[PDB]
Amino acid sequence: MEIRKDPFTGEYILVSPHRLKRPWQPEGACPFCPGAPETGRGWDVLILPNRYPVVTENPPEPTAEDLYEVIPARGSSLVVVETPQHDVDDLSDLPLGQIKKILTAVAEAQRKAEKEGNAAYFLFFRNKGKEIGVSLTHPHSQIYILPVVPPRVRAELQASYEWYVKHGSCLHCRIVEKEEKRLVFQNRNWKAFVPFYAKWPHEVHIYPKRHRSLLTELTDEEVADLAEALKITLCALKQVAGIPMPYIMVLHQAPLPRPTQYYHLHFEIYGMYRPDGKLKHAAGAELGASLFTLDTTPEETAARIKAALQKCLK
Amino acid sequence: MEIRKDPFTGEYILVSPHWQPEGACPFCPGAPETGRGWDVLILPNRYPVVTENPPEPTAEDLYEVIPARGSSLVVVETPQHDVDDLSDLPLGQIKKILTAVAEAQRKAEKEGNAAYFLFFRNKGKEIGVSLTHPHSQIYILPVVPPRVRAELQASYEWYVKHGSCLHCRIVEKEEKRLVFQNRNWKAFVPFYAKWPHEVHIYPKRHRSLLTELTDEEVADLAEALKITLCALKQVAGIPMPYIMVLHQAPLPRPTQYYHLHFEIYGMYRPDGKLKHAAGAELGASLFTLDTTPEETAARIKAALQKCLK
Ligand SMILES: [Fe+3]
Ligand SMILES: [Fe+3]
Ligand SMILES: [Zn+2]
Ligand SMILES: [Zn+2]
Ligand SMILES: [Zn+2]
Ligand SMILES: [Zn+2]
Repeated sequence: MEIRKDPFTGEYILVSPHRLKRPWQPEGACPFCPGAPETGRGWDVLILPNRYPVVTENPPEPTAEDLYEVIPARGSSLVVVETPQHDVDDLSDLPLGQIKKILTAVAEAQRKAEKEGNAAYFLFFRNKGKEIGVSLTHPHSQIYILPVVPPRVRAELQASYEWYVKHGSCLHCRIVEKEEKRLVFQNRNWKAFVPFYAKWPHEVHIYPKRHRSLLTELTDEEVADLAEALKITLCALKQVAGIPMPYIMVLHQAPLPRPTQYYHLHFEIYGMYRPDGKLKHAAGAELGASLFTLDTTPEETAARIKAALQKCLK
Repeated sequence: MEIRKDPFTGEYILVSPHWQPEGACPFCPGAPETGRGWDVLILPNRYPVVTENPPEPTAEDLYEVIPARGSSLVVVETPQHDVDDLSDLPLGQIKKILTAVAEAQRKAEKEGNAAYFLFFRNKGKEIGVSLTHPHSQIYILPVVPPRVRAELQASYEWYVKHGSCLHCRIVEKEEKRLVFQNRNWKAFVPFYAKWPHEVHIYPKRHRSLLTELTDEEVADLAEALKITLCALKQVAGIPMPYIMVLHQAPLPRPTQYYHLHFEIYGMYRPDGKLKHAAGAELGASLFTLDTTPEETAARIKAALQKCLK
């Protein structure tokens, strides 16, 4: 177990071996349902340790090799169990107040991590869909509390700082305020749009209208309007294809625990069906060279998304 | 159509808006674009992501946009439709595939426009390869792919600091993770492997561009690819889908700090289920492994012994 580093890309690899279950080994009882000694009862939201953590509190001594940088796999890997119900398809299927509690519980986990003062980064994300390898069907999300900043966020951080120095302001605010044609949804505190620089077949970024760099700075009405943002956007993506779409959601926010004027937090949602509902796989172009292609303009895709989003209201 | 640029990550997006008989293969011999009496072809892609005469790029106020100017090609690797993998083909056939790609790169080098020549191959229905007929893709590009750009910086910077090629140094020290070598090439699982079955194939001589390769090096490349890809085909029980990409320098001047290599990402975990790049990977560029690169190198190397031939 250790965090290795790629000397050409700077990307980190969370090496944490665990034995892999054989095809004759049952999947076994849902690890996220209430009523087991692990899970307890009477809860709405359960944050618990991942069964196979990629970062741990007292990690083994890192494997070393002369030319390479290795960091101890230190921190927390957690599962946010989003509801006690097993057969709900999606986060978007849950009631607004249930979404609020999930968000509030995540915010609160971040506070704990902030206070504690070690963890460099709080990474919240969600994978959805059998077709992208989500075998555990019970709605859930993930938190990694990390000793390092995620390389992708680290790159966004540098480019953000360098525009703030040059022009005096945050580029994200400037981008959010200007954008309206590619708008998918907005309310008192959040804007959700297909970015100009979209890479995935149905992409939406969700920004707060006010400049927040950290989850923990959100006002209780911000957190509430966020639940509504997430619900309706996710609902739009669940309906646009004609069949529920697999998707990846990540929270991009500043490192722990001090705020920033140049970086502005956002949720990125990569919806992984093309317009015709066949799956889009990240292949040689994407994984091999970080080159993306789109068979359809982002502007046209915001339309389809916004049009399908109309059905969701109710 | 145009190439858009992500202002936060530096990444490029190739935006390009877009009846035939069932059982028709557009890469099969006797096709409208193919003809007959051929062993290998490099064709224009039917729905190219770059082209020679691209329309005016769609400009936006806060973003950089560049014309979608380049060549998108398919490499039909064989006339036979029914061959599963590049690695089922004989050494001589793989030699003509390599040679063809090299000649097309030389052409692109001489013509003097293209910034980058990107050769890659996707394999397997599970990762979206719906045209089963053995093929490879070339993108001749007006920019340097961002992952390759990054590798260049970091190799450049190391070179300046330590006065030698980091890649040449890395290749010398590979023993434990070695999977195969021959006269001109080494194949190993890198210490920094991020996919479940990753193998990089490097030339022993320092080379930066495919077109510098000698006839003997090409022949030995043919073999290294065959045996390595044979190893990954066998390692999990059934044929494994995979991605292969050639990381080489920009066109057309050789680099002392960068050293060409092929990366192969075999996408089954040891258990034989498909790994998908997800939120950690796409959303954060963090990668996880459930098995050490060392143990995986041993598993591949053990599977590879069956392939020596
Ligand atoms: Fe972002
Ligand atoms: Fe590389
Ligand atoms: Zn359950
Ligand atoms: Zn801002
Ligand atoms: Zn064919
Ligand atoms: Zn070298």
